[PDB]
Amino acid sequence: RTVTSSLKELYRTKLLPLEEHYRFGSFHSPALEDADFDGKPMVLVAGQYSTGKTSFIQYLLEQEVPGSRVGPEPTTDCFVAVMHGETEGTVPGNTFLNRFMCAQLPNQVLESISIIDTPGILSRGYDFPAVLRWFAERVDLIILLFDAHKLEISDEFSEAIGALRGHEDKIRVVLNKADMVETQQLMRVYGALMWALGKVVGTPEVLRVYIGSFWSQPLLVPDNRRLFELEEQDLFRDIQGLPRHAALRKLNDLVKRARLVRVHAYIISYLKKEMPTVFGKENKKKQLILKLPVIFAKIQLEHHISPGDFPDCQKMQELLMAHDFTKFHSLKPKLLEALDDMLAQDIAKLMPLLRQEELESVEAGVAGGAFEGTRMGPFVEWVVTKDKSKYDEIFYNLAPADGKLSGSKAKTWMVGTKLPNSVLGRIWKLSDVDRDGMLDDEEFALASHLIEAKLEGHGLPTNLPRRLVPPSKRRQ
Amino acid sequence: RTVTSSLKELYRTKLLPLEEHYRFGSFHSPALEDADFDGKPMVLVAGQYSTGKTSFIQYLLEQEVPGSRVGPEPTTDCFVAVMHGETEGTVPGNTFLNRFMCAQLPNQVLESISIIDTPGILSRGYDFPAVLRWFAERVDLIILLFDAHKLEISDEFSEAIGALRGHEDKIRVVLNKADMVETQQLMRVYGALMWALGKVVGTPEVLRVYIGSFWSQPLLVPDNRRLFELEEQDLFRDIQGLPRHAALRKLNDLVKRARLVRVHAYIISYLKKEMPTVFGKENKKKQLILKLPVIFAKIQLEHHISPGDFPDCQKMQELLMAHDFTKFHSLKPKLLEALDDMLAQDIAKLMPLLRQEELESVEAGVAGGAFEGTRMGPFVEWVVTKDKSKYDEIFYNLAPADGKLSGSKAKTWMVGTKLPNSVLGRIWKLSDVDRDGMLDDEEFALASHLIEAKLEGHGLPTNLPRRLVPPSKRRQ
Ligand SMILES: Nc1ncnc2c1ncn2[C@@H]1O[C@H](COP(=O)(O)OP(=O)(O)NP(=O)(O)O)[C@@H](O)[C@H]1O
Ligand SMILES: Nc1ncnc2c1ncn2[C@@H]1O[C@H](COP(=O)(O)OP(=O)(O)NP(=O)(O)O)[C@@H](O)[C@H]1O
Ligand SMILES: [Ca+2]
Ligand SMILES: [Ca+2]
Ligand SMILES: [Mg+2]
Ligand SMILES: [Mg+2]
Repeated sequence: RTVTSSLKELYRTKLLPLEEHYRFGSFHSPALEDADFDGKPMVLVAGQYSTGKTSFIQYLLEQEVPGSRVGPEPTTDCFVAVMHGETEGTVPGNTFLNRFMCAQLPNQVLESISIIDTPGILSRGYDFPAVLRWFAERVDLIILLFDAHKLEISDEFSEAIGALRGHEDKIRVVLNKADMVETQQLMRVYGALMWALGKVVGTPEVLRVYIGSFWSQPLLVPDNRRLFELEEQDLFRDIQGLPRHAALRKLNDLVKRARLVRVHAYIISYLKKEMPTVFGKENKKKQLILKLPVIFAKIQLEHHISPGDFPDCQKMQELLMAHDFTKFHSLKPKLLEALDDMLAQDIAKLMPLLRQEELESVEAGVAGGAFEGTRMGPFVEWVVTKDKSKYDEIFYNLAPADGKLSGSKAKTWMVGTKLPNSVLGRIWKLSDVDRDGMLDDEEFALASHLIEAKLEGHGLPTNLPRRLVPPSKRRQ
Repeated sequence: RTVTSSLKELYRTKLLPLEEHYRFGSFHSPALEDADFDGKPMVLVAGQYSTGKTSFIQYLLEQEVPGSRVGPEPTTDCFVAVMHGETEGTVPGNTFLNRFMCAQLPNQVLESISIIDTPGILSRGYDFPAVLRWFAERVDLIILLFDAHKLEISDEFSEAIGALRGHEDKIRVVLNKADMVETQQLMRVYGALMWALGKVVGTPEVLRVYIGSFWSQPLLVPDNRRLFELEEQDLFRDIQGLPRHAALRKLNDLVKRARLVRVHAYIISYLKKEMPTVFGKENKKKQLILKLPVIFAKIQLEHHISPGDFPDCQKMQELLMAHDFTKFHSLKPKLLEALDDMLAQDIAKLMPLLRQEELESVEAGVAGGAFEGTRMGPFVEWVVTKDKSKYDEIFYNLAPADGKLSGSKAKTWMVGTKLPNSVLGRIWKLSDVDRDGMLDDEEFALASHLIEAKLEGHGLPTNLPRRLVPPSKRRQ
């Protein structure tokens, strides 16, 4: 009596019949079970060799994976479905599953979701893309890893991303080990990545990248850790927030499928309606698949669907090559109508019910692993105008240019204050506000203030706060 | 007797004749003067409204521009050639120059180079792109500004970048005012920019962006200033290093032009060779321009040039529309040969002479403005193993889980040390190395060490250095 229930009935009564009639199962997807309506949300981790997928998961679980280890040059070569289970251990599952393993372990995260770990994308066994597309159809989130340490986008990869088409909304691109590269360089890599991806996925809507280094190791180059913890938090929120709304992603994928189904129905229908009854069959067919892009196109001319909805002409050509046309069924306006109406109105009403559900129970939310909150720790006019005239007395007794004291002179004086170099350098950096290399009266008074401050026994700030900036400070 | 000299003669004797014969001047570019061989290198600053072009220049010169002011909503509407001169002031210059102004001022930077400032690209007066292309042909560097504060890539802009085609090597993309946006957001914008640009310019080679805020104002959000000063330094080196090698960029642009010339020569030649002597002229022409892409293409079939070398078919169609075919000249293998040979062998020998020149005088280098060096300022096993057993005594007297002390307990103890919260929080952050939220024995000993340290009267580090990381530290 819930919403996924409603989705399921909608499917069974409105979609399934059309799929079965135009034999969707032998072209794109087999019919769905209850298992893909009533099962734990999956996240998929993909990327090329040594990008840290396994590490990433290890890190999400803050626990080691029974079957999967981690190493320098490529180690594991198959799909590991990291999922819940009462015992620690493993179990290895026309179709081929010997390239498929299953790991189980008592762990809350695995209560909330399950994480399927993939083989590394090469920088000739199966139809990797095809499987990525199958998962893409089924899965809740797709994590793509790039490592800022060895930026590479292989052909195979861009084929994979080609295969994730229509599901970009499920993609989280994470740029890993950003902590093992000097920052400028990071900028360089990030830039390259987004350029590349930009050209590759081709959508006008930009993918979010999460910048960090997903492992409990110390940070190599630490001067960016704020950003890393932040990005990590964002992604974690995104993952942790999955169980709360699977209904929505389900609904949505149902819509997408629907659209594809409708398209293909039209395709077969038209082919069948083009076929001659008894003789000529052969070449009317071969030619008919010679004229496929014409078909798709015209069908767009007179039906209103998006280039986004159509399958691949050539693959569809392979398969169409495999089928018998005379056996195809004809256009059936009834079932179609059922469809159009379904999505339109029925999904219309499911929306409101959905919202009402989308404020129900955060209990479903993913519980501690790398998610636990205790992991962040248990903890969390102008002042110199009084001494100005004095400072000025000094400053002007130091013979400045035209209001600006040379850097060298400033230094000799400063070092004259018998303070250690380091402190002084920091003070300089703090005081040279327009940062030209000299010190004018105000900047100088500031410097002096800071020197006195340190003399009293005061840690210096690391960034000059507004209240200390000479009043020629900043518009707002 | 120098290299630009040699270039000039090469041009005059090997290129000019071909241009003049196939009337290059009435299609792409007029013939060159000595003035574009013997003149001060230009840099061009472009971008859309309020991106800070004028500010950028102001900042490069560390001086205000006589004619050009700066404001909130769009202010200046023309081209300002900021160039050297003995007096401060201005002077306003079929062609139209009333959209052109000239400013002069005594200033070293203006001794080394001149900077042409442009109107803001709208987010119907002239052929903006065309002029950007003319400058692109002539100019040494092209600065494109985007502001991290209002990321927008207008149609007009992408038309401009479309117009910079073939000269991307001269492009420095700078993302301005990066200091007025929180860092994550910066990442977001940068990402967007590179995605967009990626899709727009279309080359497999990625453009460098320089991230900063080019003005002497204080920094809004300061926690990225290292990067900003760094990027600034890189760009400055790039600009400052121009006079040192104009010969190279000249040579190179000469090559590029050559290639274009050759192409177009072929085009006209073929058209003329297709034209019928006395009658039929009319439609053989109109049709001949109906079949232009066919021409270009076949000419690639049988001549070996790159899609990179060909003009725009449609524009060439407008102009071809303007010309008389019977007046065109025929293919002249001689002049062409002269060309091919020129670039090939002659440029071959110019290279070595060039290198010898490219180690001659850095004196030409741009002198102080924002370039002066004095602007950066006048300034620039494990230790706890001894007290370990003691610390451990405490740690284990605190009843930890299985080697890990809960965060709350750790806190009560720490706060027990009667240190201020802030310090303690910092210490925590420093000590929780695997950053899970508890403290194991080593991490705890570290914490203790740090606490004692602060008690003695010691500033805390801001980043735990390797020598202090418990020996389970980091692979290398
Ligand atoms: N965040 C990180 N920063 C730096 N190094 C890392 C990080 N994560 C993992 N590594 C190291 O980089 C390598 C990648 O390890 P791994 O986690 O196996 O990647 P992977 O994607 O599982 N490789 P594969 O499964 O063979 O495609 C290992 O040697 C790790 O020790
Ligand atoms: N680095 C910076 N950070 C923040 N704000 C800036 C920066 N540079 C300039 N501004 C402000 O942003 C606006 C842009 O000023 P301006 O230098 O005139 O840009 P512009 O590109 O010359 N505009 P236009 O010539 O009309 O296209 C002005 O109000 C400046 O005060
Ligand atoms: Ca100063
Ligand atoms: Ca810890
Ligand atoms: Mg692995
Ligand atoms: Mg301006």
